[PDB]
Amino acid sequence: KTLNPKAEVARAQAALAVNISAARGLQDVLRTNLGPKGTMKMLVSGAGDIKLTKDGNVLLHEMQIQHPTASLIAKVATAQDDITGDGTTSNVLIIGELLKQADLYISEGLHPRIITEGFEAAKEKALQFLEEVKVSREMDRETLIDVARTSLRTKVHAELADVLTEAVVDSILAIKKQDEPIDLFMIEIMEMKHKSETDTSLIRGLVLDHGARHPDMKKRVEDAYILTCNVSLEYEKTEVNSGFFYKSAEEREKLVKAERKFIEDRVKKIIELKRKVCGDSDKGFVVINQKGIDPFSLDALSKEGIVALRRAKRRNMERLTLACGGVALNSFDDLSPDCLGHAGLVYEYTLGEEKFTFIEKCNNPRSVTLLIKGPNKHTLTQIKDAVRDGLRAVKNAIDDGCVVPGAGAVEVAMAEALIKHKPSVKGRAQLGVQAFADALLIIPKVLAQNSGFDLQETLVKIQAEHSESGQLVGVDLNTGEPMVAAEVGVWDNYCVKKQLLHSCTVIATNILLVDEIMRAGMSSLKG
Amino acid sequence: LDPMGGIVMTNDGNAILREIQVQHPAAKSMIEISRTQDEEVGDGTTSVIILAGEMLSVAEHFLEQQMHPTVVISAYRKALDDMISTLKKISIPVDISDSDMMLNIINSSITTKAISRWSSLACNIALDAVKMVQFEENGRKEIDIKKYA
Amino acid sequence: PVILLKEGTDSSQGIPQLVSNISACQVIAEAVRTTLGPRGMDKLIVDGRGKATISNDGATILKLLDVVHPAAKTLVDIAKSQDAEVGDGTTSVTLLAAEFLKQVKPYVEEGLHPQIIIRAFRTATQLAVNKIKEIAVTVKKADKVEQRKLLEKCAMTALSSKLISQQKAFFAKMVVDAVMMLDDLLQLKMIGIKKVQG
Amino acid sequence: ALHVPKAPGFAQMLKEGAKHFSGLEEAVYRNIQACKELAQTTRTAYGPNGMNKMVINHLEKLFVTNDAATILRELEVQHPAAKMIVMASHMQEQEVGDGTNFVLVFAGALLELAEELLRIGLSVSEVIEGYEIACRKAHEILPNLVCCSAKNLRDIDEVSSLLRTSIMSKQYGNEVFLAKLIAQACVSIFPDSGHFNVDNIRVCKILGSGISSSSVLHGMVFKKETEGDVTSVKDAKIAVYSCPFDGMITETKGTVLIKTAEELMNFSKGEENLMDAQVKAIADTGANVVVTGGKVADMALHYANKYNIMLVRLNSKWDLRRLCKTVGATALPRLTPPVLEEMGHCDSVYLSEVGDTQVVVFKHEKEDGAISTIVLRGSTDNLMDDIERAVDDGVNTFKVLTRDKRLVPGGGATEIELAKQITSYGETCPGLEQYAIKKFAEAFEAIPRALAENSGVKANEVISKLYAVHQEGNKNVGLDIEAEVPAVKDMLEAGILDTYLGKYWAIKLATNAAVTVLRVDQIIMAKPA
Amino acid sequence: ALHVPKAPGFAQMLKEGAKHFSGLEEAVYRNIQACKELAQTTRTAYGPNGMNKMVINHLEKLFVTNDAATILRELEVQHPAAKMIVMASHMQEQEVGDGTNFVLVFAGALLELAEELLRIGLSVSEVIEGYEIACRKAHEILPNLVCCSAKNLRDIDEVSSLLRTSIMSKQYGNEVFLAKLIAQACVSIFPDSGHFNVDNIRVCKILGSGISSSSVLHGMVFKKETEGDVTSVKDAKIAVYSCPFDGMITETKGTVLIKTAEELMNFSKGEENLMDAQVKAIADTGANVVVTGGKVADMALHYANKYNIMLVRLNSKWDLRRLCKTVGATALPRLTPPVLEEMGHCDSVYLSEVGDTQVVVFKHEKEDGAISTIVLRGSTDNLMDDIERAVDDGVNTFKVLTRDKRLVPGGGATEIELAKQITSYGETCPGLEQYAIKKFAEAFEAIPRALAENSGVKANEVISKLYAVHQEGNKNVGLDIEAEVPAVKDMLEAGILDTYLGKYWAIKLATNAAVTVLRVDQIIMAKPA
Ligand SMILES: Nc1ncnc2c1ncn2[C@@H]1O[C@H](COP(=O)(O)OP(=O)(O)O)[C@@H](O)[C@H]1O
Ligand SMILES: Nc1ncnc2c1ncn2[C@@H]1O[C@H](COP(=O)(O)OP(=O)(O)O)[C@@H](O)[C@H]1O
Ligand SMILES: Nc1ncnc2c1ncn2[C@@H]1O[C@H](COP(=O)(O)OP(=O)(O)O)[C@@H](O)[C@H]1O
Ligand SMILES: [Mg+2]
Ligand SMILES: [Mg+2]
Ligand SMILES: [Mg+2]
Ligand SMILES: [Mg+2]
Ligand SMILES: [Mg+2]
Repeated sequence: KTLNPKAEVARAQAALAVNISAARGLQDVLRTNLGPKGTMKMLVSGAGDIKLTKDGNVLLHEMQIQHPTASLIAKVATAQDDITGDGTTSNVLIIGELLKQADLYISEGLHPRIITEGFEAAKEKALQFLEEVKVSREMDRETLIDVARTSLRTKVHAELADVLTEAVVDSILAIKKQDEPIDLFMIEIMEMKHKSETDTSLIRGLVLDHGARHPDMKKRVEDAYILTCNVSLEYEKTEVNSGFFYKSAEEREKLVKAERKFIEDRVKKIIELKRKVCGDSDKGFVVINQKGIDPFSLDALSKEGIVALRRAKRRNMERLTLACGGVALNSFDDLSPDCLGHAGLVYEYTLGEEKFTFIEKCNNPRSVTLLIKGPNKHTLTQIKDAVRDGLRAVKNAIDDGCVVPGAGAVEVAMAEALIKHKPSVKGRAQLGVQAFADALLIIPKVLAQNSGFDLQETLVKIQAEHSESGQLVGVDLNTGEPMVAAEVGVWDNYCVKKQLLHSCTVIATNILLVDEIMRAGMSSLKG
Repeated sequence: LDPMGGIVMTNDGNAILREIQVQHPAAKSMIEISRTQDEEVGDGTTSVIILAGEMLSVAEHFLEQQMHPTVVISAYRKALDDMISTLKKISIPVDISDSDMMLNIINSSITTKAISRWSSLACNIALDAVKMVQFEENGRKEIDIKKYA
Repeated sequence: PVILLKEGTDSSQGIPQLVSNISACQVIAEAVRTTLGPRGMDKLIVDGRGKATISNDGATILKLLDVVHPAAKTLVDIAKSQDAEVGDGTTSVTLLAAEFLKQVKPYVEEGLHPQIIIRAFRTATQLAVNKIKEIAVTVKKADKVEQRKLLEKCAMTALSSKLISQQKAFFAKMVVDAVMMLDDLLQLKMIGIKKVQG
Repeated sequence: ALHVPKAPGFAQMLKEGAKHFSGLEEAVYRNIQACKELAQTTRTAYGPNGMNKMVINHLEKLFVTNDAATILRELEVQHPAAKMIVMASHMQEQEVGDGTNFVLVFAGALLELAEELLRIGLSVSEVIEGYEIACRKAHEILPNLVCCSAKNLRDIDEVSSLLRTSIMSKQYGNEVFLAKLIAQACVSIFPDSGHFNVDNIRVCKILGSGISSSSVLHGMVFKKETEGDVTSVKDAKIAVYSCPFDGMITETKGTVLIKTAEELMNFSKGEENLMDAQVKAIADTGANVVVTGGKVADMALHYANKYNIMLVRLNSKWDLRRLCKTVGATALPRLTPPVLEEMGHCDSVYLSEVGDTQVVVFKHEKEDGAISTIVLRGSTDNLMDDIERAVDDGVNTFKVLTRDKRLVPGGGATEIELAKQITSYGETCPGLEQYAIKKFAEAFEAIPRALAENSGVKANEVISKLYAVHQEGNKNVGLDIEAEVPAVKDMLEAGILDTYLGKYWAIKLATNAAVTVLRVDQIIMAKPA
Repeated sequence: ALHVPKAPGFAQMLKEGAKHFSGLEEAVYRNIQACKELAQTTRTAYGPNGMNKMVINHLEKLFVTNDAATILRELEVQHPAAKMIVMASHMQEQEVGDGTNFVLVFAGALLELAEELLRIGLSVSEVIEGYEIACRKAHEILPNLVCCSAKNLRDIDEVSSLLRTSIMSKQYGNEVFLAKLIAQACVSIFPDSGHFNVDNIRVCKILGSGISSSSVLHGMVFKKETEGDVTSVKDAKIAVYSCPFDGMITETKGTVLIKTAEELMNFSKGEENLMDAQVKAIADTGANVVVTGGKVADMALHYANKYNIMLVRLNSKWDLRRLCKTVGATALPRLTPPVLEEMGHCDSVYLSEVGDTQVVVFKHEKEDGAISTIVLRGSTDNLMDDIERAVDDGVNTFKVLTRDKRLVPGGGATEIELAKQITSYGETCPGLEQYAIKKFAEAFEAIPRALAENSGVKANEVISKLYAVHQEGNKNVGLDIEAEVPAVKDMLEAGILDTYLGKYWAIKLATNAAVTVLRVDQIIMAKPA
């Protein structure tokens, strides 16, 4: 204040109160999205774009809040989202509950170091319990189906959820190999604004966003070959600056006829290769080019019955090679017939102004394409986000050799273990262990509040049913009665929960140790 | 909070002082000497500032007693020489072939930061980095640059 | 934080403040420097209403100057005191003070104690007063016309560097007869001064 | 005075320019009221008795039409629910093209009923479930109401009797001639094996007399003129050339290099000789008219006029492809004369002038052909635009009927029968969805009420009479328009038919919009930019 | 960038314009720094060798004084930490009248020596307890260092020798004449049985020659004139009348009623006759001068001048009572002849002028009398004000000496002896109060250090020599002044004596102000009006 009069600095109590208020606000705001019985939010940008999503990360990024703690929470949520998959709202909920439980004991007159030590001990105990309670499975087709259904149940209704689950399972089984990790960047997500959303199916092949350009071309071929290349077929100029010099009109015409001979050689080579491969009027030939094609080459290809596609993406070079089985060559050196692909049905579709290209009927494809349909843009975005979340959950369940039951029995078991473990710890860490155990029980409280039942009575009944038994008694969302979680079909993940707990502990340790938010920067008010 | 729009959350003495805009020349000189100390050895950025502040605070008792600053500077230099002599005399050697001693030294040096619970691996990481950074080329020159790690 | 004194308070040290005071007092001496000897002139002061004030006496010039300096107001005070006491040498005291200040300026800038300078000034003033009282040269018994001659000579001497210097021998007898007929308590309010145009 | 502070949390971190609506009073009720106010605007313009609307946009343009799609597109509404309704209407128009105001009225009535359904105490999940059940039931009993079907699709006296019901709803009075013209234009361009294209209908606006002077054309027309001096040719062969009618040059920057007095004198002579040889070789193949798409030259035009060759220049890209597909010829990327396959199959090419507008008419003597052009006449631009929109709507209705030949009675009998069936079926459903089903059944009465209000008679008496007629034993009996008294009339005898697939898609989209709007309870917006 | 909010609790409801300093750094340290900055201002003007100060307030005045009380009064401080010291100095000046700069220096030294204790770890409670214990010890040892008492109080050769030390500290150089004048004025007004009043000394400022031309007057003076022509009066019989010298009328509004011409002709005659009779009856008692206190009349003045009666008019509501108490007369509210016991016997009442200013001198030939008046001569108003302040300080010192005839050795030996005794007593004090005792003992060294800094010698060497002299055996040895070499000199043989009760009260008030400042924790202010 004495050195910089235009600087705002806060002490320890003020900064702690501000952080606690921000955490409580972020917890109360993102609390109606936990569980499938939650509410749907509507976000409108500055340009007038309606977005109907249910993810916690998108809702936190599109909420218009300027705060350092809120920015850190948003960054942590984005990191969790793009590292694991599903676990954004629960992260903020547990962080806020832990901060509230810590402030409840700090305001009475305690030290943050003992609270941090107790939180670390409780996190270690919970990690040990989760590592000793996880059950091993073989992950068959029914397990992945149930996992995808449980992951997609909190997005749409029942029919769309099951359709997306089946589509994701089929795509994963199609892109499944015998070894090596599951490589992504293979399932193309194409959105079409026609028909309804109930007509979502999986296409065993690749769906392009552009079709042919020449009107005198074939539209439906029963049997054709796939040629993947990226050579240039346009009038390319030399690197060094050159110039033509003629004398009369005959020399000019000769130079014009001779300057278009480089692409003519490639056209003749392609024609000869097609005539050697096919021969009669029984098979077709599709040319997939990444660059543009001159109109002369297009007409020359259409004169023989060749459907060529120009201007393609770089990601389609690997998907076509993995699906059909061709060779993505760059030059026309060793043009062998074995470097081609096999097709089954090459037909296009017109949707007003845009054009599509569907490649179906394949032998053994390895990169499928999910077709998404929606009447609106927000619905398409929500379906795409749900499909991405389901794919991430399936990948996380496949990469791990264990399964964790959902509902809230794991949190109750962790709280019981922490309650049974606090008397074994010395010092003042018992209060921290109790706070960590009470903060972990916020998932069933929110799950029971959004359904329409009580909270304290439900928690008491769950604890009474779990203490007298030895099974994972979950929390039901239909009648409120305590039921089994690892018996109906509710599942979750292990690494995702571990990363969530680690991030929560790191955030709690970073917040409980910061008590000075000094701002001594340049205002930049010159001119 | 930097004027760019980020968040600077750390505990080092130089990372916090470099994000504070001041106008007094004394504060600028303090920031400069702190940055030079951080760029020289790397550690000990707050102790030097605290010692300089204490030495300048205990110097105002003599300035109000019609004392000339030349004698004060002479006494300061004579005390600095004696402190350097004492520090060189109380020097205790140590062997560089013992890995446990180096690990304990690194752990005692990093016991203040937030890695007090993970120094069991950071110490070995730093030891391996130091062992791999040291390289001997041609001649009797043994450089230890930090642009390769 | 909260300030100590009022925001807008001017402060100074010692040596620079004294130097500035001496430099400001040296300028006041230049205003009453030409009006002194018989060959000297007078000044003309104009107020904010448009009235000319022509006066050869330094007291009126210092009063019509309206000085706002805190150190330059000491000359006006001693000038008014001298005018109220005897009413004669109003500029000589200012010239002597300015000369003393200019003489002690190097002694002050060199590094001398002000108490020693004050003691030296007091001793010199006492010695000068004693010497003047010693060489006063007064009489005890004179003639009747000798007193009138001395009064006329004093009047002609006092009216030498004035505007009526060409007629100093005519007003001497007039003021002598006016003062001689002023009872015994010397009532200055009993003398009427009339001004008729023409 | 005491100033109340803000809530320490989301209220303080809400930032300026942003809003928040957490309660149902400032969100769901607000959206319902906004949708009701939006539907009340286009409610008077629904049936054939609906008036027009003069909408002026920001570009200082006039839009005096009757279709609700253009009106909704020319409103610029800054409301989320209204924007979703407009998007649903646009999707319905793109899918079918004949059901926007009906969907708007249905959604408005459904939201107005859901308002009181939530006010009395019912929740949103039960209401959504009941609405979905009622929609599924209506879609199940929908195919069980088909009473007519299209026999032939190439008959002039049969197609004109189907689209007349849809045309009369837009143009009341003069609709028989328009229906006959649309039927003739669709028959003249109808090929075989189905597959009807929508881009094979051209509209030409020529200012002249009225609607009685309109006529169809079995070809194409262009608003250009003849470059050469050739007037009209009888048996001419069209030779399309995509390249400009000029001498080809190099794509790379290059200049000529002449020498002494030999090349400087022979260059122009050789160029003229080559141009003359090319012009002679072009006309020696039997061609009479050359249609280009680029810039022409003076020497080439003179050489073409010397050998009597008609030159037609146009710059529209798609027009060249349309003219090629109409005559059967293709395009050429180089100045190459055709032999026998790339010739022209025209009939008569002449240049006329009607209404102080010189146009080139490409009349074809064949009754079939490829594409056609409907020359429209009128005195105002708004009337011409309305006639063009009505023709487009009729073409869309014909395409829908070709896609599905299932006809259902229109007017106001199908909706009443569906509502009665839903009310009779909903009485045997327990739980809390029975109220939602009964409300969904009551939402179908917003169409007969609006029709009776637009006709100029009472609505309750008409609804009661229709219900009594349906309960007596009749099904194909709806309301009357020409009758000044509130009575009923048979729909099968008059000839009131509508598309079944279009109405099904409209009901599906309306239900989707309803269940999408009735699912958001809080809106989070920011500041406009 | 990112902006931080406020504390949701007390900072939000703090209201703009106000301030809050709850921490010890932004409150206690700030007050300590403010007190140190205040003490560093009036530190060079403490001893006799200190310079003066010219302060100008907002009234465009001139105040060139030397006492710290006038400087603190003409400063307008906007800080409570310095306002407390200003109030303490004002209270000390009102109580004693010679201990403001000493109190300020003591408080500043105590705060400076307690700041380091609070920084190293000594709390406020232990520091306050140690300071109170040290103050009690100093107050207990203080009566043990007297060894000097005043004999007679009416001797002119003894009173001037005691106040010379206090006069020299304020007016260095010309002090013997001022001391003699103050002693003569106190002797001429000294009554019996004690009871010395401070309002019995009147100061008169007359712009004349130098300082040596001043003298004392046994009586009173007034800067007025004579209403009548009577000037030189030998045996004057003063008859003071509190009522105005005019015809008395009625308090209630009442007019005169006349009808016939006899009353109109005789009213003025009877009024003049009654006025002449009253004037003759007043002067028949032997009064030579009438001093009124209101408005005079023309007829009354003429009748008084006819019978040779001097008239003195003055209005001040205090000078009349002072003259009545001096001449020993009572005021009469009516125009009645006084009695013999209500007459004012004087000695010589004349009207003269000194320094071009007419004044009425009431000189009395009696050695005793009542009150006196000191006439000041000078050429500057600031010098006259300084002389008047020095005379007032000398009168206050004489009053203090009359109240308590106990003397203590001045200069700087008493403080050194007290500090040595406190250090010797605090050595056997266990606990944590020994540090506070040693710090309180170190605060007594601020007076000799300031004296050496004002004189122009080394303070450390002077302090060391004084400590060595005190440890040798001598106790009444201070610091020499008339020597450029830092040496020592005896205070009892020279005559540097100051009051004891005044110093005791000063130390008590300084300790009270110190503990009051130390007791302040947090600071809560508002907004200026
Ligand atoms: N069908 C279900 N039965 C029981 N519990 C469920 C069901 N669906 C979701 N949950 C619970 O709701 C919680 C929130 O899940 P969700 O919002 O989909 O992702 P996240 O766990 O990242 O918030 C999960 O912890 C899960 O245990
Ligand atoms: N000739 C007619 N007889 C009876 N009803 C008609 C007739 N023409 C149109 N209608 C009714 O008017 C309503 C409005 O139809 P229209 O304006 O063509 O499309 P939209 O239903 O999208 O407004 C239709 O539901 C139809 O039942
Ligand atoms: N002749 C002298 N020699 C040495 N010190 C003196 C002499 N006269 C006065 N002092 C010092 O001056 C101090 C008082 O000065 P002054 O400011 O006039 O009164 P106050 O006691 O109110 O501060 C005393 O403490 C005394 O020690
Ligand atoms: Mg989820
Ligand atoms: Mg360190
Ligand atoms: Mg003169
Ligand atoms: Mg319609
Ligand atoms: Mg004093």
